[PDB]
Amino acid sequence: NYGYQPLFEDRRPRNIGDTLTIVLQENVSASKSSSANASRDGKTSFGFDTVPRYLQGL
Amino acid sequence: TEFIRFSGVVNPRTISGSNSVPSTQVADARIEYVGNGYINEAQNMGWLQRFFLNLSPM
Ligand SMILES: CCCCCCCCCCCCCCCC(=O)O[C@H](CCCCCCCCCCC)CC(=O)N[C@H]1[C@@H](OP(=O)(O)O)O[C@H](CO[C@@H]2O[C@H](CO)[C@@H](OP(=O)(O)O)[C@H](OC(=O)C[C@@H](CCCCCCCCCCC)OC(=O)CCCCCCCCCCCCC)[C@H]2NC(=O)C[C@@H](CCCCCCCCCCC)OC(=O)CCCCCCCCCCC)[C@@H](O)[C@@H]1OC(=O)C[C@H](O)CCCCCCCCCCC
Repeated sequence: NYGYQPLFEDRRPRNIGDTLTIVLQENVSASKSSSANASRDGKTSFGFDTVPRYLQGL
Repeated sequence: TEFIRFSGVVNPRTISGSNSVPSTQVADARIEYVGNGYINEAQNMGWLQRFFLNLSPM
């Protein structure tokens, strides 16, 4: 090979045949949450158990 | 018998000191570690079990 080569550079790959080292160190994490609620409660009462003579009509 | 074979492309600049280079720095890493004899034969699935694994539902 007659190609020029720098002395002080970091010897990065530059041509087709050059080799490079890859450190994967891949780490991905995704999360998703959702919630919903709805509560309705009702309860009504009414009773005499004793009615006046004048109110017995109703 | 055990055969350990290695193949790859090494950049003649990652070789450090005593003519040693980590396998992680070798491109086209082909590493084989195979064995022979009944010891190796005992680690083969077997024809019927292999067929069931590849074809049997579930
Ligand atoms: C937002 C506001 C808007 C305004 C709303 C207006 C009011 C909106 C309307 C509210 C009133 C509900 C109407 C109920 C009667 C009705 O029409 O709808 C019924 C179906 C229900 C539909 C209602 C959906 C509304 C939908 C909701 C709408 C809401 C908006 C059909 C029906 O009719 N079913 C019917 C049937 O059943 P059956 O199907 O099986 O056959 O027959 C059986 C057997 O009949 C009984 O027999 C008895 C003997 O056996 C006999 O006694 P006896 O003496 O003879 O012995 C006895 O006679 C008697 O009461 C004898 C005598 C009693 C006098 C005692 C003193 C009480 C004073 C009491 C004074 C009241 C004080 C407020 O009378 C009356 O003078 C009644 C008083 C009149 C007051 C007038 C108000 C002046 C304003 C005074 C104002 C005061 C100012 C401070 C006989 N009673 C009857 O006939 C029935 C009827 C005879 C009508 C002739 C009298 C002149 C009416 C003249 C005009 C009336 C017109 C309305 O009386 C009533 O209650 C009428 C009540 C009217 C109140 C309105 C208030 C307006 C405010 C004004 C506001 C604007 C009944 O049981 C059954 O009725 C019952 O069960 C009813 C039960 O009792 C009583 C439960 C009440 C609980 C509250 C409701 C709770 C319900 C809540 C859930 C929905």
